[PDB]
Amino acid sequence: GYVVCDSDKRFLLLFSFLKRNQKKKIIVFLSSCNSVKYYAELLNYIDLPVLELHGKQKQQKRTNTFFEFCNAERGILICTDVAARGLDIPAVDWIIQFDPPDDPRDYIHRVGRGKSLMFLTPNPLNEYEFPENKIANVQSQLEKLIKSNYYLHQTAKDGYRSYLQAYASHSLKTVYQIDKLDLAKVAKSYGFPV
Amino acid sequence: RSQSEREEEWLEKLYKKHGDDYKKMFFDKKLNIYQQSEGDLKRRLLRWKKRNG
Amino acid sequence: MPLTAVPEPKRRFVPSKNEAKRVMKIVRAIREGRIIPPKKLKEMKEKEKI
Amino acid sequence: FVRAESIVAKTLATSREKERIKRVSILEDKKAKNETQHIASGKDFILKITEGLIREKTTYDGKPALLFIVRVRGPLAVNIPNKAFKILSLLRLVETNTGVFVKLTKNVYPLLKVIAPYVVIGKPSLSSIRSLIQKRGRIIYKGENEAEPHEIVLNDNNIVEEQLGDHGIICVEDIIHEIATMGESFSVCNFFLQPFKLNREVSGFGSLNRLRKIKQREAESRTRQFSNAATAPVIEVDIDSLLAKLN
Amino acid sequence: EYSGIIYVSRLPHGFHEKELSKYFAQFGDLKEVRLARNKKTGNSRHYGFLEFVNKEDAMIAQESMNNYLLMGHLLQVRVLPKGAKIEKLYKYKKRVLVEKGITKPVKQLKDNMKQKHEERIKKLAKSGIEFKW
Amino acid sequence: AIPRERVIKAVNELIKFTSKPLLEDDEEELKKDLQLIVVNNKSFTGTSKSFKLKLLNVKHSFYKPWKEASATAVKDFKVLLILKDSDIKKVSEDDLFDQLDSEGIKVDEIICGKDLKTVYKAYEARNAFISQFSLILADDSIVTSLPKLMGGKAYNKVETTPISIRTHANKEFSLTTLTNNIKKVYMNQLPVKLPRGTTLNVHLGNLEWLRPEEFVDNVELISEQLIKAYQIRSIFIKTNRSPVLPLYYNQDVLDEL
Amino acid sequence: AAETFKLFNKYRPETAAEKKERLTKEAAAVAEGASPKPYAVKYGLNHVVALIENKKAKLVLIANDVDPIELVVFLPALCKKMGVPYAIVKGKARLGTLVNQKTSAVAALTEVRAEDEAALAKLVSTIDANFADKYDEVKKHWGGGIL
RNA sequence: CCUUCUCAAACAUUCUGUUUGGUAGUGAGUGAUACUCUUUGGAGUUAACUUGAAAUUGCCUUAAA
Repeated sequence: GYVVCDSDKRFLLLFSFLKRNQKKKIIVFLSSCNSVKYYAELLNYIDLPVLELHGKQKQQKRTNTFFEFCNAERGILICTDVAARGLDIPAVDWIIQFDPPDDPRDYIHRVGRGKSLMFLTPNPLNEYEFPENKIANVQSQLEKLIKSNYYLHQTAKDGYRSYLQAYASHSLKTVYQIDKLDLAKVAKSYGFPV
Repeated sequence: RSQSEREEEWLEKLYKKHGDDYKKMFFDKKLNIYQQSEGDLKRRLLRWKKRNG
Repeated sequence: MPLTAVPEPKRRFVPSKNEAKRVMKIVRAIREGRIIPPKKLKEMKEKEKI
Repeated sequence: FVRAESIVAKTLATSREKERIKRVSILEDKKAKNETQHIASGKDFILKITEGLIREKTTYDGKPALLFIVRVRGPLAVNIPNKAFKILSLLRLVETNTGVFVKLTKNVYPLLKVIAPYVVIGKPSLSSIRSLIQKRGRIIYKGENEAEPHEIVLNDNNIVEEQLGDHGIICVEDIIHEIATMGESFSVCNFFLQPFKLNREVSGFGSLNRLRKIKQREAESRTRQFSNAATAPVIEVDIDSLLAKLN
Repeated sequence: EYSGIIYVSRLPHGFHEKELSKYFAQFGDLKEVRLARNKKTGNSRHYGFLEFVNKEDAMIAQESMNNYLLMGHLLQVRVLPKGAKIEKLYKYKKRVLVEKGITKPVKQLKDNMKQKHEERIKKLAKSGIEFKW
Repeated sequence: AIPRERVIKAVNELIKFTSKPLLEDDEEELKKDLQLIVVNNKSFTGTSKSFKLKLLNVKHSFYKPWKEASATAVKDFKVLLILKDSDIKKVSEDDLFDQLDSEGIKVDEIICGKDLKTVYKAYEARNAFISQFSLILADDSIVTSLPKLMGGKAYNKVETTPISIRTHANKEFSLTTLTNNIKKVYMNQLPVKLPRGTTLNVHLGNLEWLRPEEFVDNVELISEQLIKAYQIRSIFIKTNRSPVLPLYYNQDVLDEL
Repeated sequence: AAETFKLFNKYRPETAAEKKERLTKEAAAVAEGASPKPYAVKYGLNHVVALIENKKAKLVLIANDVDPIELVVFLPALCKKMGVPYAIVKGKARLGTLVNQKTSAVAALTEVRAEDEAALAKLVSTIDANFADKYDEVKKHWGGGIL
């Protein structure tokens, strides 16, 4: 149904899932195609071998990687909302959209084709009670990791920005620029909101 | 436009440890101390390879 | 947020090239022999001023 | 006025010193009673640091040896406990920059581990002893007619006759003989030259002297370590080099 | 208003009643000083209370020690109103173990162990576990 | 010799007790996993509260699958090595990987005695440093100095308290003495503390590791070494707050009381 | 002030002699037969008011005695604006000492070694409590009415 | 505003192996059944977790001027 998490504990909770669910086939959805260019660099760097799908990469790569996910057994990909339209795989158990969606109505059609949940503190199936203590302590490791690579500083820069630009180009009363930037920055690990 | 002794020996280290995996080659903290791109590395290595065998 | 959205340069993360320039200038000066190295400077005073 | 920081620092350092002295006291008590069932080590090492600083590790023999203990002033915030007051009263080393001769045996060595952060020890040579006595020397005896506490100088040999004499000692060089070579009259003359008055190193607060004290103060922690463990190896240093500095 | 009794917290590691009495004595004649400690082992809870014989002395000490960076953690001092006196804080040393053991005969405790062991085998059977011997 | 049949019956009852009818694993998984074998005595080390970890010899490694699928678990298994002030000046991490990837164990971080008293001396920085790691190894010399440098919270567990490893061949440091002793502690030994009281549990760890027939060999040899060295009272196999499983029960040690 | 400098003295910018000898050591070694970025105090007014607004400053130290007063008048209030934990310390000479200069007007501490990190964070909290809370009345009240 | 118990033997040489002994910890709190002793008092143990070193009262002098 949904999980309630703050903008600090947002990617913290996501990273906590992907390590334990390495055996399974789960789907992570983002709003921007410039957000997945960050996550599919971090997780491949910290050795959770995820797959990368976005608009900014070439079509033959977009085909030959997504094909490999269909024929896999243990795999995991990161793809956007708009790029994953029409090509859905039954080989799935968790459909977990991370960002707020494009259409609040069309997402219902996206599910009933897998288990669905959202992430909302600023904003059928059951909610999920969440332990505060057992989140992974990889934040200061990431804070050291961001300010010492440049490439991951730039991809985080255009991860944070593109996410927040898509957050402002929404239509709902819930998703209308309420979330403070002192929390949203630590999702992409910053001392200042870029 | 030739290359210096230190630059040549630096490219020796990169090729002997990695080969052609430019993603891994540029994400290495020990040899690629200056956090240079993939294009810079393949250009400089081909200059090194043309002057050698 | 900070006042300006100025992109941070590579040189703020990479080891400095001005330092590299100075080092590779002293290197030349040692090959030429016009700067005597710090290791031999001890040997020039171990033999002298006795 | 006494600042708060200092008054907590004194207690925080004496906590380490009281616990350290009790710890050494326990292991040395359990070493003597032959109840070596479960302790760290049941023997005695001596470290000899010389001059590029070689740390030797040699075990202490049962042989009686000759030591010249020199007062240091260390460590920083420490107040001396009861077990330190006792040993330093017996060796009469309450004053800083002050030396004394003692023989080292199997009874002397356990007491040496207690005072090791306060003293710097070592086996002197014949010239270190002989030059030290002919350069410095005190004799507590009567003044003109009434006054007692005069400590003057080893100027004469007839003073040596009047105070010692019948033990076989006639002159200052004979005192040097019974000090360098362990004899019968050593306990007689050792309490006759009570302590020595060594001058301090550098000996000033100013331009050159502060910087020279800085250079020597960082040389201290290199040429001397505080072990703090119950199996502390006793640090022996060159006294020929040290008294070349202190004479 | 305010009272002569003071509250001090965020005390340094090894800043006890000896040094609370000695240092705050320089501010003036103190009446009665305590420090809360653990009973399992004799060491400070890093907070204590002390009382002055002069109320004005209490406010002067508070003015000068409210934010005082002292070896890794800054002293926090607070005045108290009329009432709220210094009551029940005891000097607790390191508490040692006391060897109360044998008293009962060996045959009593043996059959007590037999009773507890046979009931122990008869305990697993109460909740879905079957185990031999 | 203890009956192996009652050990098989015990672990089978543990299988049945673990097979019973949130998005993170806060308590449910630990109470499922954590086996502890209790050992009782009349006053273990009755007056001295030393922090020595008794290295009980076991035929089969539980640390190995603890590595392999702590990789899947959120709390990662990483191997720490506390050394002395000359060792890091002499020996790098790359030599440790050179000689320990051969069998397949990984040294995560090597740590000096300097580092625990300067950089990891802040209390939250210290706690968050050690609690990350499960295997704590310390060269023989530094072990006695470590209750002060890493504090008491590091000693409240069994994981976070260090294991005394010998690295000195006749007091001279050698890499080989480290290389084989890291192996022996890892695959052939299980550490456990000794409290000043009566009760002692042995943290065997997760029930899921080493198929129950192997678990019998673990428990068997543990009893083979704890009853021989010390006279003991009682033994119980226990998953977190189960009705206990009385395994060994002695009536000849109590006669001396 | 003494406790601020007990931290700030650990980050003396490498003096001209020290830098010269080390970079000749680089030459004498590396030409014949890895390092992290080193941390130091940051000390120019163009650079400090650059670092505030980046925002990279954790403790900005400001001298009270400046030759033209008009130079550093915006700085405490710009620090209160940006959320930078500032402290107006006494003496441009005293700031000068920790920085190889005669005078410095400003000294900042951007990044830090982790050994000094907890001490710095507490130095921030001590200065917030000691300075910013005691002197909330100082944004008000025209000074110098002494009879 | 000081910084912390930074290694020893007995046997064995496979280029270092075995065995033996060595550590008394910031405080405060949350915590699910077991262990022995004691005779009612908790005595001492046994998983785990929280936390900016957090907190409201359990009956020697030249390291100076």
